[PDB]
Amino acid sequence: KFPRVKNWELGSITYDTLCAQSQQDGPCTPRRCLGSLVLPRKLQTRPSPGPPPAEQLLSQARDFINQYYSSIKRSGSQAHEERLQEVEAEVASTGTYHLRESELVFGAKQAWRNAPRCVGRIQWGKLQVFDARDCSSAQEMFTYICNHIKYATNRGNLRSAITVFPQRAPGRGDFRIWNSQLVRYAGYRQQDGSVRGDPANVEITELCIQHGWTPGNGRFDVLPLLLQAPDEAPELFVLPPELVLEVPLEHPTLEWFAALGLRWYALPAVSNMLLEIGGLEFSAAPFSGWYMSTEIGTRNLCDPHRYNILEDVAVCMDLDTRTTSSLWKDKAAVEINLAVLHSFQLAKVTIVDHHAATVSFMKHLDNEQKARGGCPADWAWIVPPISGSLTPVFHQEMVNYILSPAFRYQPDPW
Amino acid sequence: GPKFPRVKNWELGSITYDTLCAQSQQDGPCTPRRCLGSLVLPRKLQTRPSPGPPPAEQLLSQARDFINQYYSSIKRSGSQAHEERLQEVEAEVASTGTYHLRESELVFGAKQAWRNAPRCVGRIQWGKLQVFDARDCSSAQEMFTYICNHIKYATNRGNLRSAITVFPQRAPGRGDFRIWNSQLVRYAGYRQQDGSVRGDPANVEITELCIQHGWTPGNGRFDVLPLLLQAPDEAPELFVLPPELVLEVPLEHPTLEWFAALGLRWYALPAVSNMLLEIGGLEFSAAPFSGWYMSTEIGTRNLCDPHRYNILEDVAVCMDLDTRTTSSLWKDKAAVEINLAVLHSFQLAKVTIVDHHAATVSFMKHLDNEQKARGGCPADWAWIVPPISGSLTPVFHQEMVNYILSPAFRYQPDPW
Ligand code: HEM
Ligand code: HEM
Ligand SMILES: C[C@H](O)[C@H](O)[C@H]1CNc2nc(N)[nH]c(=O)c2N1
Ligand SMILES: C[C@H](O)[C@H](O)[C@H]1CNc2nc(N)[nH]c(=O)c2N1
Ligand SMILES: N=C(NCCC[C@H](N)C(=O)O)N[N+](=O)[O-]
Ligand SMILES: N=C(NCCC[C@H](N)C(=O)O)N[N+](=O)[O-]
Ligand SMILES: [Zn+2]
Repeated sequence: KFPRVKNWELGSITYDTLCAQSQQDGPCTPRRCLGSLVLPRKLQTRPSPGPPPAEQLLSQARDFINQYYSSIKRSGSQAHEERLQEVEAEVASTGTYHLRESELVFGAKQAWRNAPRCVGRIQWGKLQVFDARDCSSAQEMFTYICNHIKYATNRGNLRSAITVFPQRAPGRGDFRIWNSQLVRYAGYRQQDGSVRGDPANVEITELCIQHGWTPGNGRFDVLPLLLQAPDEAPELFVLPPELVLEVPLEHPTLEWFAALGLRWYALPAVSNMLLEIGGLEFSAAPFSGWYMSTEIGTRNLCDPHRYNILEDVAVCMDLDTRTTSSLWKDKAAVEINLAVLHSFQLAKVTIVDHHAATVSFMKHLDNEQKARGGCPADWAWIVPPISGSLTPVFHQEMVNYILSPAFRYQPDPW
Repeated sequence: GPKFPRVKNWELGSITYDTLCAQSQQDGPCTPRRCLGSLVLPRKLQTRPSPGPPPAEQLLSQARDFINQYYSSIKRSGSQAHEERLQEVEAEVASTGTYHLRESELVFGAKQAWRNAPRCVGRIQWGKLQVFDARDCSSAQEMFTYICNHIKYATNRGNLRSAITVFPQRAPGRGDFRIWNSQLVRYAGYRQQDGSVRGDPANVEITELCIQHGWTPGNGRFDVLPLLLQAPDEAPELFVLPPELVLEVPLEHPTLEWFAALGLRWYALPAVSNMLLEIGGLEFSAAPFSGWYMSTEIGTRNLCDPHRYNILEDVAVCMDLDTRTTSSLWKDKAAVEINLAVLHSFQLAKVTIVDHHAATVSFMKHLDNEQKARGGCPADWAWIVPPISGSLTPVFHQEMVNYILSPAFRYQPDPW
């Protein structure tokens, strides 16, 4: 029942008892493991055909509230009971309820803390929670989003933050941010079928053009936002260039790298995920912290289905691109990651390398082992895309399981 | 649509459905509640020493299943021969309590087992395996002769050939044939006074177990351990490998002259010798196998793991890198060069080796082949993706479904 978890570098061992609190099922079954799959369809968050059994929501809600009060140690107090009564009251009459700002702040933090795929969870306690449930239009989301970006960026000294927009309402549309991240480079499919820019953003780039945006023709054209208000066609808003901080990329000892004119934005801000707290679902809650160098240098720039600049660089490095055994890929990958780290540090913008980052995650596991008796972690996502066993987490066994509050994936609006 | 795991490759955007997992008749460690897919040894395949023969009934189902597998592999499923072999196996379990495999059935099962290994990335070669039957073997001395012939044939003076040597299956009331060593060729780990370890820290226990058994220990970092071979109900005996049989490769770098000076070296033949080979229910406690190395096994795990040779620092210093700050990627840089050194050295020494790129590319080919032949392929992602340049290989972008198929290679408790 309670997993025996071992680290193979320190022979240490623990017993994950935190998974007992998991009330949602993953994709694995005793017959076959599907832990390496990216998406579900089973862990997904289907829209609202109607009101969910008052008993269900009520239960998720009762549990969350209990969490919040244990949180502030006032468990069993009067306020705790009066708060439960409240929630049961609202639900019984309207089929739903709402959260107090202090609970939202607690929930958002627990959601990050429970994020099995996040390696930066050691920062979970420090989170700036902008409340935007007081939003009635897309015009407004744009402003809120602009405030978040402005604050989170802080001229390079990045600060973690999340902005929570109106929870989903049964029998009503959903506030939604169509973009996958608040900031992403457009992908233009040029005749040859090939792509100019970011292949990952071909679709969202299309949709934008389809709603009026007049595209550009560059490799790094910052995409406009397509904010959607309940049951209304999305609206298009361009992001103020002064607002979008970017880091030109150059290399420490290789003068030519800069020539490549590669660049990347400073704010990683996933914006299409769903935040679920006490049964409530927040369809639009963008969050941001700061990049870990490999996300840009390894996946974004070297993925074959991304900017795939791996060969262009090896050529310049005068490498033997003829055979695999020359390790021209491994050699060029490390320089590109070095270049990202170097450039961000030079532009005085927050960034964390994969070594330092996984070290902090180890500490986090420790801190969490003591605090809750375990930590849900997705091994395949926690181990960096390069130098895996070269980091401490590669050698750490992990247990994956779903806990709430939680960030979950959700279907595309279109 | 389909009632089977939907699998996607995010690089090419292609989709496949795995129907082969429905053929697994043995649960793993996961549950809808939590996934334990990153655990190295969850108690599942594990075969705690059963006092006697499997439950008369249970052993029948397993056995009847393997036979079905054999006849279908030869396209004679449902034939007179197939049905008779079935009647035969049953009768033998009904009278003796166990049963034996015809030669061709053993070769078949062995290959299946490899073919089914979820953690092996070189399975594209599963059909090409030399199976030395050695079920006649009756002594620890005899065990030593077979093993030597294996290394002789498998090493083949540089041009390695995949092979496996199968010894007598577990018998009721009779001890097992066990090879105490983890691999046929291993370097000694000497426990020091100051607490450290000279050689390979992994092999410390087996090194101390050979000494207890009269081995006269040396004192270098790369000392080839002796073999602790054990026959049924006897205590193990010791045997030393003739240096001429154990091919070894000195490591040097293609452009860094000093690397050669480090005096680093590795043996060419990898041979897991402690795994259990299970076929049709029959358990072969000793059945060493070998193929050939993949660059990263040596250049990343053995040489750079903190709990192994841990040479990352020494090499980084020699390259004049900033080891006092992770953001310099001094670890990534040195690792790349150490791996390039293992590759270079083997090539230079006409010894078979495969790098992680070619290896994983060929595995993708293997997945496509199996998709067509069996409707899928059991794979352990954490083990398939190389320890360096992970997302730079095609396997990183390929989702995988892990499950247990038999024949199989299962981990087993140390004999001691
Ligand atoms: C403090 C800086 C942070 C760092 C360094 C960090 C780093 C990471 C990295 C490396 C990933 C994998 C991303 C990928 O490969 O696509 C990840 C995933 C994730 N992080 Fe964090 N994170 C940070 C802050 C945050 C914050 C502020 C939140 C929310 C409050 C958050 C929520 C998540 C979630 C939900 C995922 C998975 C998203 C997905 O499945 O696409 N992270 N994080
Ligand atoms: C000829 C080329 C071969 C290559 C390049 C190859 C490579 C590999 C690699 C990289 C691993 C993981 C090593 C580790 O992480 O410690 C592995 C594991 C394994 N291979 Fe292969 N393999 C080959 C041949 C064989 C043969 C001939 C057999 C058996 C007949 C086999 C059976 C297995 C099994 C059982 C495992 C898992 C062992 C464990 O759990 O530690 N392999 N192979
Ligand atoms: C197929 C496989 O699950 C997929 O490529 C995963 C692997 N590990 C990952 N790890 C992180 N951090 N991010 C990812 O997107 C992935 N992709
Ligand atoms: C803890 C974790 O499961 C462990 O370090 C695994 C990860 N992937 C691996 N992959 C291979 N090929 N070999 C290994 O020994 C491991 N070790
Ligand atoms: N670091 C974070 N990353 C979110 C995903 C970003 C994506 N890998 C990419 O654009 O490369 N989260 N965060 O810090 O909030
Ligand atoms: N390549 C193989 N490796 C088996 C494990 C070897 C181990 N990692 C090591 O010695 O580094 N098997 N094989 O090819 O038969
Ligand atoms: Zn699993």
